[PDB]
Amino acid sequence: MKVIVLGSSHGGYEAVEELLNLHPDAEIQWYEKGDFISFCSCGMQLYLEGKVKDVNSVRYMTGEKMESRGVNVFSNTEITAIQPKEHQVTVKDLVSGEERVENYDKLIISPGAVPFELDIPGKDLDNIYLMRGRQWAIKLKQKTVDPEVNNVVVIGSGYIGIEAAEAFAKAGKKVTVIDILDRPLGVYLDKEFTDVLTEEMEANNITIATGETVERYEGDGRVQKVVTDKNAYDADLVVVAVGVRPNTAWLKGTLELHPNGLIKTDEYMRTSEPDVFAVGDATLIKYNPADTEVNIALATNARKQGRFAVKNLEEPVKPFPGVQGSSGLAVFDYKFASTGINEVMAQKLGKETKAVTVVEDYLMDFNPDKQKAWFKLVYDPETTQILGAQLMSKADLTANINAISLAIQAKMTIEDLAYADFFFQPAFDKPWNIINTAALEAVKQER
Ligand SMILES: Cc1cc2nc3c(=O)[nH]c(=O)nc-3n(C[C@H](O)[C@H](O)[C@H](O)COP(=O)(O)OP(=O)(O)OC[C@H]3O[C@@H](n4cnc5c(N)ncnc54)[C@H](O)[C@@H]3O)c2cc1C
Repeated sequence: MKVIVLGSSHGGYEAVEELLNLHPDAEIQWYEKGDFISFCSCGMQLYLEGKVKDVNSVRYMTGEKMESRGVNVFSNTEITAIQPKEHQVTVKDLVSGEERVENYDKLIISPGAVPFELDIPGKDLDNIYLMRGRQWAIKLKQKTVDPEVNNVVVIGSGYIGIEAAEAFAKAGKKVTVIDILDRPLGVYLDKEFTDVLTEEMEANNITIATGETVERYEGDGRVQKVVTDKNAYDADLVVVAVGVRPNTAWLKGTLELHPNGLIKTDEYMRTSEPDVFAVGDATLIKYNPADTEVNIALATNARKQGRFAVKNLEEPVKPFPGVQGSSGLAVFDYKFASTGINEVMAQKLGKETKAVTVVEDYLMDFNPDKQKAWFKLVYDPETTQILGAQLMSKADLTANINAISLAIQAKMTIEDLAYADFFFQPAFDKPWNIINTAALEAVKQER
């Protein structure tokens, strides 16, 4: 059985892992059009802030290691096209230019996504950078120590834009974050959380310009100004972190795609064509909080889908369990995590929700280490089932969101969580911990 896997990132990598323990017998070919196998863009912030010194160590696999395991790894080789009926792909060796046709029994593709660029006047003057991959990591890092870079503008105020803004603010640059949306990180957190984070970012000389449409980049050869509908901002460097586009234009006509370019797949990761499976950022995933499919471009999702494609390689025997959209990040001193439905998610899906927010010290009054923590519990107004939660503190309490993720999947209610058995010891928490306290408040709100 010959399986070809496209992509050495999170989705393609886990497919090769699961093939190795479920089908040791197979002839496995792993293709990667780039130069470097399994670079983790996840570690870009640690590298840009100097926590990791060697960019080449920000990876989780090497080709040599997989070859030792019997996998045929092909870096610098691109899969140019798929011929689904005759079960062939044409591949192009990018160093020699030679093209060849390769046959397969099963094909698992994890083609990913590409940074969305703004197509505006000035589109690419020099020093308009993107943030994905090893090459962009290296160039961004060189700009961190460049004395000519004083003002950097990042467009986009999501996860990636706020990581870039923090990295350049910590390198001593003046940062402006510009976005059409009204709150940074709105997709992940609600207003009571982003209000605290906005103050924290402004205390570290990041200006946040929300509700503005970028119209053109101005500059002579290299960028010098970013002008929006409302303002003009000096810029020595722009980091565009507006979003991501699925890498699927080459598949139009070969596989069925949604209007937005995402590949159509079912709960067994099968595409519209026999024996080709698709995984990762280029696909939708079952979202349990709202029982619908949503595109949630996270490493966790791609890795789980990759293993489920291999489990269903021969028979559609194992439907995907679904996910809650769990994410987490530290922004300067604050560590936050969220899962499930929040306000922006409820608006997009047309879902009605209720919520309680508790803001108090997470340790008992007599313990001098006590600090404030914010916890918001989102639940269904009719059934009182748990739909989502968001937590933030300067203390790391983020692992508690893992219990909420399971609670949503298990369809537990506010009453279940109010009396759920969580340990108490006064160096770690209160007798009713952060989850118990918010759920107890929700029970009182529904009495
Ligand atoms: C800055 C940054 C930070 C992030 N941090 C986190 C985080 O901390 N936590 C989290 O869960 N997620 C994080 N993510 C998201 C996560 O990285 C993605 O969800 C994940 O990488 C998607 O994996 P993928 O395999 O679907 O696609 P991609 O990562 O986009 O990889 C696709 C791979 O396949 C290759 N390829 C594409 N076409 C071809 C072809 N035709 N032939 C051969 N090879 C090809 C590409 O070169 C690429 O290497 C982050 C993303 C970024 C950009």
